[PDB]
Amino acid sequence: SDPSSINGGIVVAMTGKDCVAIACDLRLGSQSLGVSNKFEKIFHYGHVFLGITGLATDVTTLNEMFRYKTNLYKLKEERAIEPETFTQLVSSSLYERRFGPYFVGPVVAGINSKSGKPFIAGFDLIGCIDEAKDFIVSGTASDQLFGMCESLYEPNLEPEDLFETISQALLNAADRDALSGWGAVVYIIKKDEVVKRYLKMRQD
Amino acid sequence: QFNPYGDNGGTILGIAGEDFAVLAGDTRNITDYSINSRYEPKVFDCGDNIVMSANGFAADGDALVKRFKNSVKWYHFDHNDKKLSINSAARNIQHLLYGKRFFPYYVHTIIAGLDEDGKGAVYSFDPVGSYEREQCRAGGAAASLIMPFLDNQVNFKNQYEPGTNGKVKKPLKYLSVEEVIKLVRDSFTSATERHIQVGDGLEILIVTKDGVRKEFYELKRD
Amino acid sequence: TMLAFRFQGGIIVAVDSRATAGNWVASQTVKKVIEINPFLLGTMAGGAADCQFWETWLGSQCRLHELREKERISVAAASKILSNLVYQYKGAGLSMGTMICGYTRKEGPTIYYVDSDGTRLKGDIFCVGSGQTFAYGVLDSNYKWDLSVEDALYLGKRSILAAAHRDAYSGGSVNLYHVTEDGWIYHGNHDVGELFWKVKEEEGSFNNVIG
Amino acid sequence: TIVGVKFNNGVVIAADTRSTQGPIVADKNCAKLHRISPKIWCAGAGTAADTEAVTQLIGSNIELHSLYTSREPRVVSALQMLKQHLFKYQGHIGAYLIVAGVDPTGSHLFSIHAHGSTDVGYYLSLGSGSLAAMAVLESHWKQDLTKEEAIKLASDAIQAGIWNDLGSGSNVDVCVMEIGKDAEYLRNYLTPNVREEKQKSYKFPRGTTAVLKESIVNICDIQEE
Amino acid sequence: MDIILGIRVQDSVILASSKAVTRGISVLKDSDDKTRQLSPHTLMSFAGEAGDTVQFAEYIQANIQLYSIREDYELSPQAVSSFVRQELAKSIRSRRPYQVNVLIGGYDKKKNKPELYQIDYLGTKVELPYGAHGYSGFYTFSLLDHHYRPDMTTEEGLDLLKLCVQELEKRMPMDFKGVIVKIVDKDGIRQVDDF
Amino acid sequence: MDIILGIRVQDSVILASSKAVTRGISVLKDSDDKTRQLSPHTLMSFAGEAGDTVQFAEYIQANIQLYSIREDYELSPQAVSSFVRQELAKSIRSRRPYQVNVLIGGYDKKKNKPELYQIDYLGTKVELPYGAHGYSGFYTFSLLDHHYRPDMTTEEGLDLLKLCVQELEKRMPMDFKGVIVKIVDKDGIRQVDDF
Amino acid sequence: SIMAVTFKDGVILGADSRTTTGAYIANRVTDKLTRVHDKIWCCRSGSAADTQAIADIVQYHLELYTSQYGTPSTETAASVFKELCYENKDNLTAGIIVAGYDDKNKGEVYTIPLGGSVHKLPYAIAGSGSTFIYGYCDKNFRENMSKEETVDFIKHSLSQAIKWDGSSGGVIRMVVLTAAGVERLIFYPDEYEQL
Amino acid sequence: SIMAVTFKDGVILGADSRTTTGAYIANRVTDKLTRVHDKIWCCRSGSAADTQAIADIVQYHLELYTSQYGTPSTETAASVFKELCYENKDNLTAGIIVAGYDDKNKGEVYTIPLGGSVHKLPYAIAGSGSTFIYGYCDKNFRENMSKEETVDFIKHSLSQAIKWDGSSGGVIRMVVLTAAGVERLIFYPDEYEQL
Amino acid sequence: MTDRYSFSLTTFSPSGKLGQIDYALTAVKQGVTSLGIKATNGVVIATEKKSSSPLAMSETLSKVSLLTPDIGAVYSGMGPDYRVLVDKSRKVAHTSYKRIYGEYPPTKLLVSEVAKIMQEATQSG
Amino acid sequence: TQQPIVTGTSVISMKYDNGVIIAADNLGSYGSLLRFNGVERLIPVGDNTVVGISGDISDMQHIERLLKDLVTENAYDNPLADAEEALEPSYIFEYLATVMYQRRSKMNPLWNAIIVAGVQSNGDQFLRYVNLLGVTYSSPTLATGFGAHMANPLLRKVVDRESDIPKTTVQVAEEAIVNAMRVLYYRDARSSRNFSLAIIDKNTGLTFKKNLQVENMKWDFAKDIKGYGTQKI
Ligand SMILES: [Cl-]
Ligand SMILES: [Cl-]
Ligand SMILES: [Mg+2]
Ligand SMILES: [Mg+2]
Ligand SMILES: [Mg+2]
Ligand SMILES: [Mg+2]
Repeated sequence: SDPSSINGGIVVAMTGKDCVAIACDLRLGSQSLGVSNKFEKIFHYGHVFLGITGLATDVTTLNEMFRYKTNLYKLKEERAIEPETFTQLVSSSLYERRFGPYFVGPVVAGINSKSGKPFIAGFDLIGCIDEAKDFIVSGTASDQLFGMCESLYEPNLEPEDLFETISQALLNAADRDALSGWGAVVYIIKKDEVVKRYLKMRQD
Repeated sequence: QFNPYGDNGGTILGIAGEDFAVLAGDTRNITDYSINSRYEPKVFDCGDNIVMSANGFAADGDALVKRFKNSVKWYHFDHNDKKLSINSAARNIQHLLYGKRFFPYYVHTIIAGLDEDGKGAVYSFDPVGSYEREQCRAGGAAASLIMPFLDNQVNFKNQYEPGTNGKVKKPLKYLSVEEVIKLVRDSFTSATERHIQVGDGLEILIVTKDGVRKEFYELKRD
Repeated sequence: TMLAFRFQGGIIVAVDSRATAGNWVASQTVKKVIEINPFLLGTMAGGAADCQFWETWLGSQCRLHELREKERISVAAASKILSNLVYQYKGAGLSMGTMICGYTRKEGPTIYYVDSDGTRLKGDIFCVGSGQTFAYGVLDSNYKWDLSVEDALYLGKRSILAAAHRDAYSGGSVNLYHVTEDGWIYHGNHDVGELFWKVKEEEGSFNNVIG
Repeated sequence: TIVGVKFNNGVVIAADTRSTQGPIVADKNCAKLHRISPKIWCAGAGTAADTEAVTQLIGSNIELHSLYTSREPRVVSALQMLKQHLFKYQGHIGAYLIVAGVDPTGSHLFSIHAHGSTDVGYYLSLGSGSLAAMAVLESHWKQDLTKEEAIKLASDAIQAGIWNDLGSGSNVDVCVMEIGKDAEYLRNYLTPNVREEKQKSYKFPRGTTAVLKESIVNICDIQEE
Repeated sequence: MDIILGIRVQDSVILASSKAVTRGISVLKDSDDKTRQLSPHTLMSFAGEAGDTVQFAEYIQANIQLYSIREDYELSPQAVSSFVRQELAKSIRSRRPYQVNVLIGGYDKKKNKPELYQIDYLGTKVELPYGAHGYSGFYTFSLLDHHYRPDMTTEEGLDLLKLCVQELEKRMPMDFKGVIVKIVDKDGIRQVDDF
Repeated sequence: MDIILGIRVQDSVILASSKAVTRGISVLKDSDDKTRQLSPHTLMSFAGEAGDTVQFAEYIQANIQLYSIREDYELSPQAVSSFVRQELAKSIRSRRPYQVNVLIGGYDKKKNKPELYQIDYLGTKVELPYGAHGYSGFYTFSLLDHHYRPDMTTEEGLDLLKLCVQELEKRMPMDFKGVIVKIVDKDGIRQVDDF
Repeated sequence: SIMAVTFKDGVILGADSRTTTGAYIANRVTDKLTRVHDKIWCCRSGSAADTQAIADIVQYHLELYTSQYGTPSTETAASVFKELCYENKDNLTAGIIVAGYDDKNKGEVYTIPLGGSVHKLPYAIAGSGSTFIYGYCDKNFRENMSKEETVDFIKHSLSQAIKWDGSSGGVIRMVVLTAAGVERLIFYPDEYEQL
Repeated sequence: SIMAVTFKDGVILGADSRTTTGAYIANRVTDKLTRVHDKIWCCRSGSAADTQAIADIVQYHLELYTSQYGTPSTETAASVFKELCYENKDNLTAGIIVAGYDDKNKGEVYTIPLGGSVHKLPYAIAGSGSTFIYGYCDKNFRENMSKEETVDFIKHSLSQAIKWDGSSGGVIRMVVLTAAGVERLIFYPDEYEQL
Repeated sequence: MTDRYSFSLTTFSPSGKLGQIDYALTAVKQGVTSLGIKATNGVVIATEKKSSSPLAMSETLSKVSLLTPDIGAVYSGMGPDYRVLVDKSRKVAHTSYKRIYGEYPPTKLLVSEVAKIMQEATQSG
Repeated sequence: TQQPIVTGTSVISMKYDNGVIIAADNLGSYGSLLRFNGVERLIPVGDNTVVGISGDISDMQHIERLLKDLVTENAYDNPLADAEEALEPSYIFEYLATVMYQRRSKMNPLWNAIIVAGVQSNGDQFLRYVNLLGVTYSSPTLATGFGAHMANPLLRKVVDRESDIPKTTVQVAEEAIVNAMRVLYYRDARSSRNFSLAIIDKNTGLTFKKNLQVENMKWDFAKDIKGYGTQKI
């Protein structure tokens, strides 16, 4: 009934030293029934990464929508969109559906190509921007993620250390949620290289 | 319509060591968005080296604790001052809770102490009496924030040994009382940051063969 | 998810370990098998408290029976004490799904499904819980009367695993019991997080998942 | 908790920095002080997306209006544009605002509710911590306050909310708008809720997490040659 | 309607769909084909609310056939599935949404690969090795999770499908009057007349 | 439970009762005997809410068996049916009524006549040549109205019963997993093991 | 608690200053006496948003009226209020008293309750607290009172309304409309409570 | 509209005579001034059945009190009313004013609103029509009035209450309680309407 | 009433010329001189304030206009046409950009939007 | 289950160095009607306890009688009724707290919020709260209803924690209480200007002040407020 918890899933993002990390589980279900263990929730448009939790049809729809908009942005502007600008675009796009919203919990992550400054941001289903320094959480196990991140996180972590922190934050939070898990992916992002790692986790 | 239940917030945490046990809980008491008290003790010494906390609706929690303390008193009278073992106390509490199965004590109960072999013990209850011995258990408002952290940092879940890459798990080495208290404090500091009903103060009751000791720590008051 | 089936070597009982409150995983270490006596087992599904309380109570009634009658209680009589009890509380809101499994001389290996609606059914195979359908698939396609205690134990273990994977409200670990002419025998706690990858590699199953 | 306090030669507004989804804190350092125009600022309570969106829209139209009229914008213009917009949406746009600013007419202080009703005052408060704040304002406010006294009163009213209201917390943001001066935005004017050092470091040993696959992600465009 | 299954093997996609059409307390028909050929190498099965199912299927069919004629070219299964998803995603926020769940089984002639897509009425698309809609998956996914291997032969796929239908016939309360099975491969679409 | 049928022929009463026990989405059993022998020449089939059905049947059984021992005499089917009706008529105005419908098939040894009584949970009794509870009658009464003659043999009764079960298997949505058939005549009660 | 009273030299409007959200006094120094024209004012009761929106629209209409046709009558102003209140009665909660001074017609008072109807009266009372002073006001009102008498009448009347009605309180604001001009009066608790 | 007022020589009870079923006046000459003891009377408002049943029970209690302990106080009578109204608050709708005359205590008035609480006062007003005369009664009441002044105060007060409240009307009944005895007064519409 | 001119008033002549555009350029030619120069660290735009009367206050007439905080405009030709273009240019900078991306448009894209408005007046009815 | 009819608003209280202060206005509201203007909602028990009650007044009057009866009953066969075996605040509270929770458990509550303020035999300050749900808590400052939202913040500025109690004098505490009562009169739509205040000191005993009024109110600034935005006249 509650659209935000039919399919289930989670996303978490963190900042480190000259790097950002964004991660998500791979589960897609119909309430109790697990349907797919390859439903990725992180997408990217150039060097800007977007994670989306919530109702899966809207996750897919928005991805297609932001691909549409960022492709036109690039043709006209003759440059790739930046995280700060994309964040405003996501907010604008969501609020235009104020009284008929997409049931999602987006999370933007990336590094500004000009300033080199790491950037993360979260939103509610209708566009409110949460621009945190430390971390952003989203999904059915957001409470769990808040508790993991708030205790595990420390500022200025190196890429390979940040990987361990965000991976353990996601994994242990998902294991306390019935509608999350079934695999996980972690993106480690630096100014001009991105590494994608699939995590080994319990499949129940 | 009259609603006989309420939510007084708070959060509690029990951790069983090798030869000790702790039962912690914040001292904040609330209704809705108001603070009732910044220091309202929630974890109690019930005698016989048993500590108890009934988190949730404080009126039902105070009633239950009061009735269990009473049960300990009468257990001494009826059975020649015999010590009530933690396992026996747990079963007794199941019957207290299930006695009100159709008008429940709206509380998440936890007790802590030592078993009959001297090892640390924590028992966890749902509102209607189902119980289970556990090594680790958080209860109340911010339980969802704390338990995952404890799965990771107490039972070393999802943690493996470097170099093996997922093949060999991190070994389950025992934790000292000083190590547990660090995890308890960090749990409540983190919970206080992200949960509005958690804060003000942290009171920890530590149980050993020597008896029951108390420790208090300040928490953020916002 | 919990199952129990009769076969050549007695009864196999297998259960999961998960307990939830909504989407919140409350526990992964729950004991859903109740050792009523050396010959009787009780499985627990539905309300945790209802099942726990009334099945340990059942053990008190079974003990009182064999004190008064100087004879082990039958599986039929034991199951009916529980079913008659929950029937008195019908409408009040008890939530229980249970299999009463045991062996006696007069009956042999026997399984009764007992329900908070008052339903009491004797049978060879039962699967109960939110993930019962997943377990039924594996069981029905691989069940035979002529199974070895070793193979039967694995089938029960594998049928829970199947449900632990697909059913969101099932998982944690698998508890195995084997009931014979000489009583029940515990066959360990099996973590699903390790069992899944083990079964995937040896069986060659769960190819849809990547590992 | 958001407040507004008039003084001798201008007006000051203030706010806490807590955002909540139920009993959870979504953001610990939220910015509730919005800029409508250079010398017209408003604080917002209620639905976060609404206070932001409605402020930006009116701020945009105010800027265009200022360019059209070759005049500096007035607080009554922002007030009128906000209330008519909110009224039209019958309270469904959950924006509860305290609008303040200086303009050629003088210094002004108004409140706005979601249904479109406006109020005038020398001191105002809104939000879940408005009762804690108003208690402080009613106890300590007086006529002919100085700038230094008004900032103090304003931040004390926010603190009352921070401590006593669970819906409010963290830091105090302030903005001072004085006549014949630039408006000074004091982000995190007070920081009375810094987290204490943790007992332990939870930095993991590298290789602690189990990995299945690794791969480089192509973020660059299609290459030449 | 009730049960629709799909399984993608080595060189083909197999769709199984129940034959029953129950309208209340009566089984009206026991030979109903719950599928439409969208293109020579693309088949779509469907199940949901009465009327909406066929209306939607034939609407999609017409659109794809129109595309085929205009471009003198067959769309890839992936392209067809994306078109279908968008229609359902559009539909869910309409005045009266299409209450239809579909499986799209196609053979991509360019990549020489079978492809199975599961899409629900909300517009939730997933590519799978095997899929189902409604209560079918609850019984069948455990069997498939067990006996399926990606290099299976069409005959092995049919045997595994028989195992699924047998389990459904044993444990499901509703009599769905057997299934019509159809295979989609490089040579096109054909029906298994004995199952 | 689901389908229970009864037919009174020349020299016997035949009761047919479904074997399925479905709990929600799954069929937990396919060999359930929905009947109790009240006395050597009296059989009662039953269907209704779970738990209540068996609890009621066994309660009635016990009462009749108690009567038999006390008087060293078997009550007539008419007397047993009246006792059962009164219990249900008492039950309907209770705090929690028995939600059970029954058929009572008996052979009166005094009158040398078979007798079939249909009683619903309200305590509504009717003596009939053939009867049913639930949705069964909707399909079967038309066949029985047509092919029923009062001088039929037991074998002809079974053939007519097969025609009823075949129609139910064709048109009913639920798979009731066949029926257990039992015959009640002068020699007592016996089960037809092949049907 | 609001009222408007005609007298010899013109008309006086009176009101309390309390705005409440339930039992919380959101504003204790509210101005419920609002100006739609130089010498046509109104008293507002009910929804603060609705009554403000209405008054703003009326002020706009009368400003535009004045630019074309010169100073409007008080009757005209009441008609504009009525038109808004009547035509939007389903969506509004506004109880307004219109009062104005012409030189030709002198002091006039029109009351517009919830329905949107118009009633011309010598004096009018409205708001939640008006209920408590129907008896007092009826007994103490006289036509052609002096300015000082009318001020005392309103002061005493609203004092009682404030005393008994929790929704009313704060200061008593008054606005005097005569040929002489527009005079604003204010009376504080210490003054009117001891009456 | 009911009220009781203490004065120099004792106390006077006053009431209207209207009983309504919705907007229909079921009785236009009702007697709401009822006697529970020689010089202890009450004013009844709310349910006519509830207030009669209560008054009858009280009269019984005070008759039995008198037989054992002599004449009861007005405070005692109010306590008996309170005990019934408080303990049966869920099932009652009664607003009663108790008034009586002792020689020791002189005239006393107790009001018992819906909750069952007791309030001793110099004078009391109650009933639907009391709302309209809170302002008037507060302004015009004085302690130690004469009999004639108190009659005029009640007459004028209830006149206004009747004027504005549709639930009130008919005649104004009054009962005077003094050392001299018990005097009944009545005032008709033609008399009190012109006030 | 109704605008019944739903057809183009600018059309191709046999020679391929768009007359109204050519004539518009002729009007621009008659207009007062304005210029623009780009430096390494800035840009300058300039024009003559051709006052129509010495009694007129030429400060009230702004030939050079701010479009965004970082973009300015100047013209040659018909002043009233320029004035309305500036109004539309200022608004389109908000509606088609700032309200979407939360920042002011880059020069080339704002120019593109202005250009679009002028093209439409060359083809619309 | 019922609904409250005639009601009493905020009861506010705080501890200070030598005792406790409690206060409550003298109003009995009947919905929005300020019906009864002479209601005492502070009820002393002996010379060492004052019980402040808000909510339903008929239930308050019932509780008042229970307390009166409690004193009577304690005197029975008690030669030390005015000495060592006199009623303590802690005894009176626990009694009420038992009754409140019993009544809520029978789904027939006493619709009140109660604060028991007093001084114990050993001179310790007693201040504890109980309500219709049987919920209990203690704090250096306690308030009911609106007082919880507006009074507590002001009183907590004086005594923010336990260590501030010995530093707080009776003059400072009374001043804070009286100021809080004024604020509630400004902002609570169900408050009255008239109120009662009680001090229970371990040295000077029980001082019960009646017929107090809210004074030194600020209203003058109201004259400058015109319209709701644009209006100038
Ligand atoms: Cl207003
Ligand atoms: Cl009557
Ligand atoms: Mg699972
Ligand atoms: Mg706070
Ligand atoms: Mg019948
Ligand atoms: Mg009348």
